[PDB]
Amino acid sequence: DLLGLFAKSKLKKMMKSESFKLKRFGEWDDFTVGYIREKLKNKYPDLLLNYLNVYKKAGNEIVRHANNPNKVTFSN
Amino acid sequence: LDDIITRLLEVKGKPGKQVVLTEAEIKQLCLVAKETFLRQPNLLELEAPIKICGDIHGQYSDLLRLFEYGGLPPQSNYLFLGDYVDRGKQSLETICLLLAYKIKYPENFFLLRGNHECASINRIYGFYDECKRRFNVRLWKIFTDCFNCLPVAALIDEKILCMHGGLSPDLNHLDQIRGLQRPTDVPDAGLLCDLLWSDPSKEVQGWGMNDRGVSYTFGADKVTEFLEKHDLDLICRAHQVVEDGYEFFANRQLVTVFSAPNYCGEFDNAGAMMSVDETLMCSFQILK
Ligand SMILES: [Mn+2]
Ligand SMILES: [Mn+2]
Repeated sequence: DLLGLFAKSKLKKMMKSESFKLKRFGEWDDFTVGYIREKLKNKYPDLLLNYLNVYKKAGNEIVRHANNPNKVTFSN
Repeated sequence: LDDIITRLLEVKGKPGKQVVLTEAEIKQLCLVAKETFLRQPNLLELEAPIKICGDIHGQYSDLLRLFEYGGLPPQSNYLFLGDYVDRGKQSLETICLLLAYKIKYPENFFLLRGNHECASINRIYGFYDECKRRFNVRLWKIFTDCFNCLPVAALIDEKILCMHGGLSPDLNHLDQIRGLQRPTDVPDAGLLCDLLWSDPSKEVQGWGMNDRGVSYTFGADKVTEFLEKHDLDLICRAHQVVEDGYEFFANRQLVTVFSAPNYCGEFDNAGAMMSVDETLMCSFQILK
């Protein structure tokens, strides 16, 4: 009789405690966002968007190079 | 079965508001198109020149206007971005023609999955009823099985990424689209859902919960970051009615193309198509 990572008791604690929240987000990183959203069961959207917009950082890592020398332009 | 397929095209190439095909013919288009979709990858790798259309929503006569403007296949190549059915009066003519041209010119003619090529949606927003009333519900399931195989995105000269909806918080590398398992329904959440459902937002930065009730909004920040990270120049998507038929987002790093003029006889919007030439110069043909 344990709790899952996405137990409601834990989501509430995350709402109430920044340090607790950060620790759990640490673990949310082991999952896809799709997985997480299904787990949240349409509650705690504030947690999910905070996770997505504040805690998660995007790179500036370029991960792809296109072999096409063309570049998109728009006509008049 | 190339003789059958051209008679089918010929006959569909005619206006009206009644059936002209048999159930068995429509069944055949669905079988053969399905096999064609499954041969080709789920992330399409296309070359310009090519003409790109957004939502049609059963507005068959407008679909014919678009082929007028652009040239009937294979005079031009086409990529459609989904939403062939629902809301309009003539979804069947619309999808049957599109599937016929896919089978006919498979290297020159392409169709992506829209969020309306999904049973739980087109159940409700008209297609199921159009099927029942003009044929039967069995023909609806046949389309469903076909739609479940529709490819999901397309990359044009490796620089323009096209999908019906938008970006995903789970879209970290493009090969993830290639790896999406095909005969599928659209799940409630996750990559495939977001590719068909997400929207750009001018009002909300980053990721926001989509008001539609599934998936997300993404801000101009997400677009900028995504194009920089994946060395892309443009995102081309549909899914939203826009007054002028096309509409730029995030310093023109994204464009929304909606091809159904005067949607539902109500919106008074223009429809658009985007032509991409060999140099990736993009231009827009408008329908009012
Ligand atoms: Mn849509
Ligand atoms: Mn629409």
